[PDB]
Amino acid sequence: MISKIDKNKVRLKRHARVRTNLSGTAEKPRLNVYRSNKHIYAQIIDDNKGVTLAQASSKDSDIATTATKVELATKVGEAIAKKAADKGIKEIVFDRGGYLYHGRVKALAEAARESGLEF
Amino acid sequence: MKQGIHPEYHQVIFLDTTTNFKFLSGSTKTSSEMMEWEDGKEYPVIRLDISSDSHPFYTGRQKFAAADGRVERFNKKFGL
Amino acid sequence: NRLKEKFNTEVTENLMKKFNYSSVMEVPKIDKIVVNMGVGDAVQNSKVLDNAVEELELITGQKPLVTKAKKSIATFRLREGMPIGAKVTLRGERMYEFLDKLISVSLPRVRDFQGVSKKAFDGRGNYTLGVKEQLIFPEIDYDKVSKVRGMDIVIVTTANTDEEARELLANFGMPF
Amino acid sequence: MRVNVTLACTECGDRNYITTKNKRNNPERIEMKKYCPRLNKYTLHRET
Amino acid sequence: MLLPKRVKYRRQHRPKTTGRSKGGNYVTFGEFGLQATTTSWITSRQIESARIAMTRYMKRGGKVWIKIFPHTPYTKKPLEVRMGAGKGAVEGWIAVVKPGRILFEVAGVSEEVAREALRLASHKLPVKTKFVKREE
RNA sequence: UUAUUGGAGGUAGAGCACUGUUUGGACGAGGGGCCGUUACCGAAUUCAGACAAACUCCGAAUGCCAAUUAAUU
RNA sequence: CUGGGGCGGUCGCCUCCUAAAAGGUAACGGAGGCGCUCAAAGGUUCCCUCAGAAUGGUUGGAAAUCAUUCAUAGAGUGUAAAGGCAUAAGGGAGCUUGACUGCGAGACCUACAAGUCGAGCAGGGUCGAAAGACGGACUUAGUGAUCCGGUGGUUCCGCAUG
RNA sequence: CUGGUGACUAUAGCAAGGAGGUCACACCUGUUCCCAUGCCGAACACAGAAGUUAAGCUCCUUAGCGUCGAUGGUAGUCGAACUUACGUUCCGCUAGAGUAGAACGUUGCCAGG
RNA sequence: CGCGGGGUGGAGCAGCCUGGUAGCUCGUCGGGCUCAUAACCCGAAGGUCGUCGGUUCAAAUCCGGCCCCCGCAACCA
RNA sequence: GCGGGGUGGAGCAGCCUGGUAGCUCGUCGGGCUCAUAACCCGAAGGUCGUCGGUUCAAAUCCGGCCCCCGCAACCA
RNA sequence: UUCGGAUUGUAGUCUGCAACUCGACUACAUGAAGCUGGAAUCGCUAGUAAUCGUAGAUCAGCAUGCUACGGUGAAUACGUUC
RNA sequence: AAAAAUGG
Ligand SMILES: [K+]
Ligand SMILES: [Mg+2]
Ligand SMILES: [Mg+2]
Ligand SMILES: [Mg+2]
Ligand SMILES: [Mg+2]
Ligand SMILES: [Mg+2]
Ligand SMILES: [Mg+2]
Ligand SMILES: [Mg+2]
Repeated sequence: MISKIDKNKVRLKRHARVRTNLSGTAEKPRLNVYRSNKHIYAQIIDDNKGVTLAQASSKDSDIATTATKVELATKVGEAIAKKAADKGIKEIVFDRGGYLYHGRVKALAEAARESGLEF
Repeated sequence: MKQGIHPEYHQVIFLDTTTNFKFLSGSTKTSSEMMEWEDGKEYPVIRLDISSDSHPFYTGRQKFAAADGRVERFNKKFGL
Repeated sequence: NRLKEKFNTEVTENLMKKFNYSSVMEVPKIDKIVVNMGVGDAVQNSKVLDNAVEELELITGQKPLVTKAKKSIATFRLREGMPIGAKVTLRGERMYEFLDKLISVSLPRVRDFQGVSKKAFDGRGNYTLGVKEQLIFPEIDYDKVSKVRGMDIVIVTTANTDEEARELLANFGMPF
Repeated sequence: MRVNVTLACTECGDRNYITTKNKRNNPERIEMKKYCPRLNKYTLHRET
Repeated sequence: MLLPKRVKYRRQHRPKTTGRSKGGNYVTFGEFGLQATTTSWITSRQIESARIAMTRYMKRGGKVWIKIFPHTPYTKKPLEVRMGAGKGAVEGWIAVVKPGRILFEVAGVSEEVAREALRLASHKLPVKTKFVKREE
């Protein structure tokens, strides 16, 4: 009876290790990424206050559509970049959430960069 | 699978020749002879002396009767 | 994928009816097959391990991982890190092909075959079969076999109990 | 490491660094990129 | 002759002897016990002498427990040597006993036999003692 | 110097969670003399009871360092 | 030096205990290490988690290699001990050479000479998508003043001047 | 209420029993593509939506383990007095163990319901 | 530090001078010998020449680097 | 007090430098002799003084207990 | 090893009253050591050695022993110091 | 012209 690992738990161990060294400030807030089997979520968090400033998900009505997960990640990155710009945020630090920086995570990050967030 | 490390591997028909019983599966044997499958494409055939449908243990077939007891051998030998 | 189709169609239904599973996700399946060969004489002659690796690769279809000593043991004259085994993990279609081949073409080639041990279950639904000679497998020609050596085949299943594992393997067609 | 080693820039020849090496492990003249202050750039230095 | 099969350090600072008994102040295995009322080192030789005395009086009828154990090695210098030049060699083994500790316990005999046996035992020891029973 | 407040630290005591030391029970994973059952049970487990400068799950009194700190000096 | 001297032992450096919960603190008090090692056993990025036990399995046994489960650290951390490290400081892999140059607010230690830590700035780099990290190694031993001489460099001097 | 992401010495954990699924989280279906395995599409990565609450996950119950934990008393001890007694007395401080008991978390922000 | 020499079958010595070819005495194996034994005689196996390079059709031999041993001599941080 | 040593039945190597127990004599078996000795062929025989430690591994390296040898034990 | 045929299983034949201790022989099957033998040691000078079979006594049965028979059929002897 | 002891 071989056990099956909980991918989210493994991810969270990795994420806590990343977050020891990576934290978001009011002037340079942290762009956190959460990834599921279907959707991708992004927040911009000031860890000094522990408050979110902007959010964007592939599950949101504005972004939900019929596209590949990577395309949805691109759209989520663009949306979060736009909302951050509207709230007056340019510098951020990218928290890959413990996921490998690749594929959907990388597409979201590059979309935010292109939309104008300065890492 | 990685490229170039694994041996050549392809579908073959294992043919138990005793019962002329065919079944398709993968293997690296690469036997030359080709016999048509139910599907149109042929694949190389591997001659098999024995198989699951030809082994006495699998089939339950008893090749030879059990050894006679001592009383029975006594009686049959001496006619009594 | 003949064996996989059999599992999907007949074995699933038989096993679920027998064990009263409220959902199909409870139906045991063969998670993986690990074929291991411990070559301790590789300490004295590495060519033995090389031949063993080649034979295991021919049997399984994929390159084996060479396993090295985890610790040094004086009596065996074994130093930590010395390669003393080979291992192949099979999953999916290759696993099913190897399993049906082992049940049908290979096992009957065992000399004086009388079935496989019915008690060789770890106690948690996994079955280990010890083959005593490689010549069993149809892919090996006895001419090229410098030495005859065995293998351990570990069928790792999702069954929680030896009873369910036995039912699964029997339905697949394992002699006992 | 068991012997002293001087690394000299292979472009200007200046003996810019000292280090150490094990002669049995690295019998050859070891080479590596190091900053050459005279040239204000990284150059290949090698054991003299 | 009791002594540890081994110790980490053979040369040890001698134990503190002021204060009261830290533990083992109650009869816990037998019915009767011998309770120390003064402080002393107790040597393995003294333990053995007292044990033999009490068991011989009890004539194997009852059971005896030694509650103390000589864990501590003490050293002594070789004869007629001057001060200094390192610490001396292990001479013996001692248990530190302070008021209240139960040294021995006995069971399986009458109170009178236990009293006489523990009297004989106490006369072998360098501490004052008193006969004690299980409390309730 | 005292009062108040904060802090560093592992001593006295205590304890046995670790490393060692140690006393009585219970039981024995398993094999031997034993047919199944009357050694060793060396293992492990478990109950109770003890020991420690170089043991610590704990842990004082003091002393110490400070404070946009008050009183006396 | 020395519980008189000789003889024996010792002499510098690191760790622990004695040491009395800051720091310091002696004895020919109780215990051990050092006079190195590593071209990766360094930097960086990503990934990973042990020892041990039980149960199955061939050569294979109490221990080799394989599989499941339990196992919170009993493993490992180059090397003594102590303090730390399982968000690893432990393990694997890729790329690399910061085991840089000029320095240095400030601080520890301290009779002196020395010794220790150090943000940050400039130059030029490595790894990383980036944030960022990197001026050797989990930390603390692995060392020896001046004089003199050797070797390399040098927009320094050059006994009338060159 | 659900999820994401923080804070707090486990009073938060473990274990056992029970409930849940169109949203969502998973398991799950595959390996064409980016990417990957010292062997393995197991994992990582990607594409996807036939099936399932079986497991994870979430929620509910509890006090068996772990965690927390008084009051009172005791040990120790600053100071003083008397004393050489393995000490006494007075005052202040005051454990550890144990006992009663607490506890199957409490909360900030954001997006959905 | 300078100058010389030495390193060759299991042991002890040539062959290096002057390029080819690995010789000699012991030791082991087989045979002759003898009533055996020794001695003696004959067949074999035994180092590729301290190690790595270099010049040559050709290296134990010639030329360099390196590892040890010996003789004499040098040495005022 | 300081050194050195302890290994088949005896004597002596092996330790320095961990993975490998050697030689001579003695013992036993077969042979040769009328028999013994000598001699020839073949074999057995040491858990490396005894306890702990480091090591994957100890005759070997490190520390105790024992036994033997040598040197030292001086000034009044 | 298509050498060798020991050992073992099964099935039989014969003599004898009766083949377990404890006979010979046959069939099927199995298929051990053994690759020319250390020190040492023996026989033989011609129809000899070596090799191949044949017969007889004892005897119900039982021979690789003993005693006889023939077939093929060598090498060598310088010589007498040891 | 090598050496080859002893035997109540
Ligand atoms: K007394
Ligand atoms: Mg104490
Ligand atoms: Mg004096
Ligand atoms: Mg202190
Ligand atoms: Mg001077
Ligand atoms: Mg001039
Ligand atoms: Mg004789
Ligand atoms: Mg006579």
